[PDB]
Amino acid sequence: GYDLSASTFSPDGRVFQVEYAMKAVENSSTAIGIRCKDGVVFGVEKLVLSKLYEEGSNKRLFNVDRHVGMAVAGLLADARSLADIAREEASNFRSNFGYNIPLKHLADRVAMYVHAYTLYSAVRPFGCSFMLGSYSVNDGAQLYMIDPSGVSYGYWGCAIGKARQAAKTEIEKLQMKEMTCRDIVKEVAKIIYIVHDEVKDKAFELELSWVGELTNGRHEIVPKDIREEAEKYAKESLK
Amino acid sequence: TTTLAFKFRHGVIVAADSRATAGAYIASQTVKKVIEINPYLLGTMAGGAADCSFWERLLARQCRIYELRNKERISVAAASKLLANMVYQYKGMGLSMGTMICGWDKRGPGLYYVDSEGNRISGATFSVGSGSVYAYGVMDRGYSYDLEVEQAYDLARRAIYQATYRDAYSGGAVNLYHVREDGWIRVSSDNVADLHEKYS
Amino acid sequence: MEYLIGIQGPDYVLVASDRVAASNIVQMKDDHDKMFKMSEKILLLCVGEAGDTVQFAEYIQKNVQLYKMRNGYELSPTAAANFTRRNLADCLRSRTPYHVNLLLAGYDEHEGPALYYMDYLAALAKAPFAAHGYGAFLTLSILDRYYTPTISRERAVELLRKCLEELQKRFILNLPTFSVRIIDKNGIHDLDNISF
Amino acid sequence: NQYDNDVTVWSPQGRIHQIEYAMEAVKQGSATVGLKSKTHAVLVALKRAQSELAAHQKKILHVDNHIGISIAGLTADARLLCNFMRQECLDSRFVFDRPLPVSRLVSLIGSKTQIPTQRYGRRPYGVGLLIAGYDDMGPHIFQTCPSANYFDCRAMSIGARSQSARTYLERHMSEFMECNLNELVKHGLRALRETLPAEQDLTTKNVSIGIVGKDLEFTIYDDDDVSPFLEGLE
Amino acid sequence: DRGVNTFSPEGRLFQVEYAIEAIKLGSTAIGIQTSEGVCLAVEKRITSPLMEPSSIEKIVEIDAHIGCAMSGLIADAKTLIDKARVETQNHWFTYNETMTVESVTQAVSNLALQFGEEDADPGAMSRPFGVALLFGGVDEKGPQLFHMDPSGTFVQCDARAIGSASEGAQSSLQEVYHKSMTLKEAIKSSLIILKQVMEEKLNATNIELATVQPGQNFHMFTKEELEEVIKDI
Amino acid sequence: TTIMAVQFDGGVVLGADSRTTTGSYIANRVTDKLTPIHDRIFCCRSGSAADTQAVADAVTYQLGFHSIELNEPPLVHTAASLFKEMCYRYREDLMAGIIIAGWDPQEGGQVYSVPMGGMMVRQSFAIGGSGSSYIYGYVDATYREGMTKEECLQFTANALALAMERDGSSGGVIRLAAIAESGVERQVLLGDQIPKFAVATL
Amino acid sequence: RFSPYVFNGGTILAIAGEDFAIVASDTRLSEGFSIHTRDSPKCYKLTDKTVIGCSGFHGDCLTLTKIIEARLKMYKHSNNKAMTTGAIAAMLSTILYSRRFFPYYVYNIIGGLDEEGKGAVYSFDPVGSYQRDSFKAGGSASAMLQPLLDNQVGFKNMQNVEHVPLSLDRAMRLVKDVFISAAERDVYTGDALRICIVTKEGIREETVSLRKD
Amino acid sequence: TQNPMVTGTSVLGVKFEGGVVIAADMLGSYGSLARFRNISRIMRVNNSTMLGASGDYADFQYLKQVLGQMVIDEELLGDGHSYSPRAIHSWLTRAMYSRRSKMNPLWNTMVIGGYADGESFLGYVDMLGVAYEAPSLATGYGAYLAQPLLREVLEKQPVLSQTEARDLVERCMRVLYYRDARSYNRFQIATVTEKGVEIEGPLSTETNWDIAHMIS
Amino acid sequence: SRRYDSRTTIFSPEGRLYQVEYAMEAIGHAGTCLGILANDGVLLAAERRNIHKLLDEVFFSEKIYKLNEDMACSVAGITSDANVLTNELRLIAQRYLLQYQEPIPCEQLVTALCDIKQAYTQFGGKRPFGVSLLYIGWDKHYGFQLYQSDPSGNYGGWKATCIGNNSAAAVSMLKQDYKEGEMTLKSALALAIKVLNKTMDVSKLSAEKVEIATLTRENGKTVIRVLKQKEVEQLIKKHEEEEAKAER
Ligand SMILES: [Cl-]
Ligand SMILES: [Cl-]
Ligand SMILES: [Cl-]
Ligand SMILES: [Cl-]
Ligand SMILES: [Cl-]
Ligand SMILES: [Cl-]
Ligand SMILES: [Cl-]
Ligand SMILES: [Cl-]
Ligand SMILES: [Cl-]
Ligand SMILES: [Cl-]
Ligand SMILES: [Cl-]
Ligand SMILES: [Cl-]
Ligand SMILES: [Cl-]
Ligand SMILES: [Cl-]
Ligand SMILES: [Cl-]
Ligand SMILES: [Cl-]
Ligand SMILES: [Cl-]
Ligand SMILES: [Cl-]
Ligand SMILES: [Cl-]
Ligand SMILES: [K+]
Ligand SMILES: [K+]
Ligand SMILES: [Mg+2]
Ligand SMILES: [Mg+2]
Ligand SMILES: [Mg+2]
Repeated sequence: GYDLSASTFSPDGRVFQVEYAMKAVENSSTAIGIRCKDGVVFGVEKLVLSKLYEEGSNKRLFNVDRHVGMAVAGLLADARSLADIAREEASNFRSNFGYNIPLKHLADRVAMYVHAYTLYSAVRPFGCSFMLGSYSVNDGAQLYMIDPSGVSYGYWGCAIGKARQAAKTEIEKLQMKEMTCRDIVKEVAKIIYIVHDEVKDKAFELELSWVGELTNGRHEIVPKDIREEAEKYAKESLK
Repeated sequence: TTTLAFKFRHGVIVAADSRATAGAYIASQTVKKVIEINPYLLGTMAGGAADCSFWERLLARQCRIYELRNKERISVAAASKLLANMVYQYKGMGLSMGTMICGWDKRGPGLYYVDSEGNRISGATFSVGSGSVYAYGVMDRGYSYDLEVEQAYDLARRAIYQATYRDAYSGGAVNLYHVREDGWIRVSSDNVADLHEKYS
Repeated sequence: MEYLIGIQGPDYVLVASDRVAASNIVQMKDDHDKMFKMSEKILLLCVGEAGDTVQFAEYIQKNVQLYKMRNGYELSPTAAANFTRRNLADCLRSRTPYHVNLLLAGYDEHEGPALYYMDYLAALAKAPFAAHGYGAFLTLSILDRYYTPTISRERAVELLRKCLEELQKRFILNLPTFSVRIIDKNGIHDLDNISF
Repeated sequence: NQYDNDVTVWSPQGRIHQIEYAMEAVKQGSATVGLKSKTHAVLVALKRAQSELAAHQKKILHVDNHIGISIAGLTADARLLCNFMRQECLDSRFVFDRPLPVSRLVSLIGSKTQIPTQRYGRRPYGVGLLIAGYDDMGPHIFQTCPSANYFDCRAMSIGARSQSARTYLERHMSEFMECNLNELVKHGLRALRETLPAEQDLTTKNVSIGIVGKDLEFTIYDDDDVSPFLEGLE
Repeated sequence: DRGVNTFSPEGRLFQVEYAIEAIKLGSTAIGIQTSEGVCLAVEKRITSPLMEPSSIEKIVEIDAHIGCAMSGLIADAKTLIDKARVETQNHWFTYNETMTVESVTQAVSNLALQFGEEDADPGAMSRPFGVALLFGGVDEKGPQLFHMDPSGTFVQCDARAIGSASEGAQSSLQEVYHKSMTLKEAIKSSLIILKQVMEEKLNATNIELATVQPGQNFHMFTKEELEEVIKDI
Repeated sequence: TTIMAVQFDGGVVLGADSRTTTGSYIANRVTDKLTPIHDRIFCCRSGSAADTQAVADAVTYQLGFHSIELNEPPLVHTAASLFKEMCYRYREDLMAGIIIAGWDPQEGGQVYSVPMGGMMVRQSFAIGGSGSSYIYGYVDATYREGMTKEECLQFTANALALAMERDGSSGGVIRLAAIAESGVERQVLLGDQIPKFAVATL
Repeated sequence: RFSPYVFNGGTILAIAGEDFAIVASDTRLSEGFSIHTRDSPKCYKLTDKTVIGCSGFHGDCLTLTKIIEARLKMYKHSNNKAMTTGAIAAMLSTILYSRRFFPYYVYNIIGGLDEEGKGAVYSFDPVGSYQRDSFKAGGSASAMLQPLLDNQVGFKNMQNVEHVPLSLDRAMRLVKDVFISAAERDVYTGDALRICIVTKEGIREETVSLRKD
Repeated sequence: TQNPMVTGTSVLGVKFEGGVVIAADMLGSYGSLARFRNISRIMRVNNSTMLGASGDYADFQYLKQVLGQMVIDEELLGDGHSYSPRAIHSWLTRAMYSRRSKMNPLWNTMVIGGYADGESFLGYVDMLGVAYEAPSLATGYGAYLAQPLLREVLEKQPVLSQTEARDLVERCMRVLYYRDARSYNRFQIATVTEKGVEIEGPLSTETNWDIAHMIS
Repeated sequence: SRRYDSRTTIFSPEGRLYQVEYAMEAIGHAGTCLGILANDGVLLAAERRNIHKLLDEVFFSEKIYKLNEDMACSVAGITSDANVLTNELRLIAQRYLLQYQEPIPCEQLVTALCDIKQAYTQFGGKRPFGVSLLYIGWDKHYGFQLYQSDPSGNYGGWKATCIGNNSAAAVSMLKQDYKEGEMTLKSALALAIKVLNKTMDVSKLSAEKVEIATLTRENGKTVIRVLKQKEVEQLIKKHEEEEAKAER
């Protein structure tokens, strides 16, 4: 069989091990990012598998540099390892060149690292997709997404995980280019509630983060009071 | 420091002073310079204090391992050789150690001189340390393979004593051991001030 | 300080060495032996720095004996000399140089007796007779004066005894006893020590 | 099947069977419980005894003055990981002269244990840990898995029949924060006791306890030292 | 065929399981811990009268206060025994004190899962050790017996058997052991049990026995000292 | 050597003498000490010619590659940072005193000193090399905030000329460059074009 | 030539009693002709039963004590018990010798209780030569303190005096006297004297004022 | 560094009730040449900690780079733990010792000031890993000229107000300008309290030259 | 990667090393190559496989290699593998000479190469060399010598032997005609031709189809020569004259 190693092509030119790693991301619950006028907002449907867990356990939103957030789906241990790679890359860039790594370059660098795990029998592909978001006055708002093959693109809106398509269709309804981060957080929460399957998976925590003019270009958790208002708006909107 | 040893009919006599110095400062008068490698083997210490203590302790470790692996007592020849081979790699790095490895094995009483310069030699009598020249004079004039046991104790004790008297860097007490066919014994410890009283 | 001598006759090589091991102003041993048997018909005589001398000689000795065990027969005096030289020379510019001066004496079934001289730099010279140490300065001319290539072993020991008497007379060091050995077709023979 | 022998082989469902198999090593271990109040973090463990004349395997290990662990799965992997944790703790006191925050140590475990899940010829760690600690953010109970995932817990149980212990803990967890220490350890014991066959009981030979908190360095209680805690399960 | 570090669906390393099965091919050894010391006894398993019995050594001295009995693939035990010996001597060297039985056992057991074919040095261990070990000794905790197997799991035991007839021998051990039993009683009991389980007739040349006591160093029983004990049995 | 750079609103001016000496032999009398690192970023070199040439070549490589990857012009600050990293790291094996100057769209004209030892500091104007000693007083007294490009050029040419008169290790021609959004303009002052200040006869 | 060492001063002292040990040090930290601080003790608690005094090059004192602290924990983790006073002493010997060719510029004196509950003092050179002593002075004023201890605790050079056991009270009075004498003549010894008394009950602390000049 | 190049002179520090103040001139000297006359020799490390460095300025810039990055790394985790001033001083002790032990020192003498949990922190670290804490510190010539004045005031009154500590530091900076030929009359004062770290400057002392007419 | 590793260096269930055996099958198909020891010398004779008309003839032989002053070899099996091994032989022989300042004794050179071959059967996961060699030489310990080695790293000394195509048949004819202690180079030569004549039964023997080298001693020096085609035809002629005598 042709699907056991990332160093073997199938007869049709596929690399099934990379496709299988993508299936792990596709089994995961949904994360979304939206770029808007003045920043980027992330939301995650964070399934709570036991009531014994603390609020905040198994975060899927990370700070990878002071200006850069990361939102993940897939195998969480692989994602965290990638967050460490991203951190190290941002750190090394600052030490060598003396300024904050531009988002696009950071995306391209980590994507090549992911890519390097798709060529060899010696290692396996990462079972994770992740978004990177930042904001500065010079570069504006930027949102990138990187998948297990190592492809990297920029987005106005993005979703990863199992209700990806349903999320995208809701994101498409927003005129995000003209909205602010404060307006968008509510819409992020709304969309997570829409795509959540309340029958099949019973309990989730909404996780929210942002980076924008309003945080002065720092990636930060959305404050508690603003998250709660956004949940309440999403919940009532579901009605 | 002054240390001596000699083979004779009844085994091997081993003796030492007990002074340690840091330059001209007397750091101790109660140092043990004869180390008990096992119940049939002793090592004597002269030169760098840390160097002697460390390398003889390591020799002891190795001799014990040997004995466990091979199921028999290491010979005096093989023990002395282990020490020589250990220190040889460090020549030129400023280790300072002069030791006598004293035992009784299948070849009978055994006595090897080993030092940090690389020397390893078997012989009947040796003295090592800053006071060795003074000990040699006395030991040489009284030594005989057929010394009686108590005469041999007297000679060793007197030679170290006389070394402590001339050599600023030797003193304290004279510690004396006797290696016999069934093991070494600790024979005496005599403060040089009490020996002075006695010898006049 | 250490004295080595060799004298090669038509069918033997005679060699001698002092028996002192000294340290600072004292002789610490007076029955020291500076000869190492490499094989039935080869002696290596080694002097120089402490540690280096035995480490070097014993390493050569074990490798010569290894060659015997591996192959069923022994290295010739000439092969052993060249083996010794390769090792010394190869170490000369290394982190572990050996500060040793040597004579190699042997008897080969087909070449007859051989005496080789080597210095710490690993220059190798075959010689009819030779010596190392400060004592060499006072004895080499005695050898040049009285040696002949056909010298008999009874006369070689006499010549040796003129050299050693000259050290007693004229050398500032106290070297009162010497090991003496001869090699021929029948291997290595111990002679009486020459003493004063 | 062709997909279950190498940690580097994804299955067509997006799973890694070697990691799932490693998790079975923890499910077959003897049960352990971890829980916390506002002020203390407690571990309680059942020790399995090979024969009737064996001591009972150590389940609870000291990591640093402020951190201890309970283990389930391959004991040799447990020691390897425990030695890693110990060393990370020593490093932090050497460098910074302060304790390694518990959540940071658990991060380091995740990163260390993920690495062999992605390289050919390596294997996951076949051990799960409950981690009790106390630092500036108060008491903690963390759980670590062979998958290299980890969890921050109000309380937890892993090992054989731990479902029962987890159920008990959910049932009473709203009481834990306000419990004094005796109360909290009692809860840990009652949870652990749910894992046992109905005949059998907690004894001084089969129970081990570990406690750390504000006033108290990580301390292990075994044999006669568990009796105070076992009496007045009233 | 799969790699040496492959887990089974039950969460066990195949190689380790298989190594535990090799222990069953060994001769039986017994350890008993009493308040007066520990004894170690082992079936030699002589396969020809031409073999020298004294060349079978399945009980070894680790240090003066610690012996070790082995069963399984005996050749594998050599590096383990040497590691224990080196470790106790290192501990003495560094700390000027004897190493505990538990500590020795721990040090050796840290080798157990150090095998595999792409983490390690140009020719590191390819498989686990096919050996089980009983460490019996005396330290400041008093007399002590510890068992270790190829999983690297180790534990203190009051009495334990290992090798071919360990089931069997372990049952007889539960039957006869008591905490206040004397050393002489434990010696008799382990020879009675070896005698049951052994295929050959027990005698003073086809077994070995050693003790360690608070008084006294590691002591291997001589032919003559075995003969004395064997009279009652 | 004497090297200098000066910031103005929209760019920078750089200058150097052209003397290279071995002992007191002049091995090159028309040295070009102002080396382009990218389209609008130059470095002025003093110290060992072997060292500053090797370091400048290396930085040119690093910066060019970085620039292609980013698809943007490079920051003057980035060029200086690359010099600093290399000059600091290898401070025990290099004798290099560098001024990095240039223009980028984000921060405009900028001057950085990387003196021996490998510290880095931004300055309004910078001087270095052996001849700089003799013009500290002059530049301190003559510098004015808000000079035009043409004034910066004159101020540079004068300072360098004074240094060159007094320092045996400086001389020859004065090389100048001005850098701005529009580009780089280079020129040489030679012979009678070098500013002249009388010897003070009785 | 960068020098990697500097002399920072300091005097240490330890005395073994029948059921106690004392470890004492001044609190001055010096460099050249200057005082860094007047409150820098040279004593470090290792266990409930063991204290170490360290003087010499402060950079090495700090590093060495942190190494010792880490090694005590490592020992406790592998062996399930605290290190004894004698095992700490043997270990220190090896840690010092590991820097045989770039030494720790530290004079160490250990004071504590042995395994029978008796006072124990161990004294070291910088490369780890050591022995047990009944009492010992170290550091800057050691040549000033030691002879007096020889005379007053060892009874040396005295005829017709009963060799009594050393009481804690007398040993305390001696410690304070010798440091006061040392503060008169050694420029490095001064400010304050810190005394640790180790007994079965634990470790207690006294401090006495010394001259500030 | 084997050979320091551009260097800074004294750094001062003193504890006061509710915080710590440190001071340093803004000069980098190149031998006797007062070469870089507007450089800051003080770093805000994080909210509770600040650092001032004497000695080689390039080496200081390196430490600032390393330490700045370490603080960012730690903030990324967003986990409620921060390096205390004592931790930073520990770290710095290790780093300097370690570089000294490779025979390749960072050529600096440093003063770490902080405030955390109601406690003022003031600590010294030198290029050899000599480190300690005290109520006041002064590196370089400050050890001879400023420290005696600091300690004399502190013996009479161990607890200073903020404004008293600030005036005392200004008096020491004046003395240093009079007597240290590598000083400069343009300095910064940095203060840490509950509220964080503030760096003020550029500052100057008044000077008096009446003694110029008292020679005859 | 465990799936692709064909495991060249492991035992099979009967204690066999399959690669080694398989390499021995490759050899048995290669050009016949014989060695014959005499009182005054030693020889090698080999079937040439380089026989197409358009070949150019540029070296002094096809399969005979000079190793040092006193020794030569021939080979049967994979040619490129033989080039590696013969290069290594020359290196070993110079290493010795450098170190001892005398020629390597014949058996010592063979054994050194055989230890390399052995290693390739025991560790490293590589295919063995598909070469058997016949070595001829003189040394001062045993005089004229003939050795044979194969891909197992095994070797032996022989008075006469054969490797390559029809070896078994060639050894039978040697067993029957070879006179222990009484052969000369001239009669060994005749015998070599007799043997090749039978064992090249595809087809009628010709000088273009064989290579012969002799190793003799002349004035205290070893002489190693490859016979010219004139001499080879003469020996073939003599053998064909001889078979005319065979009945009457
Ligand atoms: Cl997806
Ligand atoms: Cl004594
Ligand atoms: Cl051994
Ligand atoms: Cl000898
Ligand atoms: Cl001495
Ligand atoms: Cl378990
Ligand atoms: Cl296990
Ligand atoms: Cl998991
Ligand atoms: Cl579980
Ligand atoms: Cl078993
Ligand atoms: Cl140039
Ligand atoms: Cl410069
Ligand atoms: Cl410059
Ligand atoms: Cl210049
Ligand atoms: Cl010019
Ligand atoms: Cl400036
Ligand atoms: Cl800052
Ligand atoms: Cl040749
Ligand atoms: Cl040759
Ligand atoms: K000029
Ligand atoms: K004083
Ligand atoms: Mg040497
Ligand atoms: Mg250079
Ligand atoms: Mg004073």
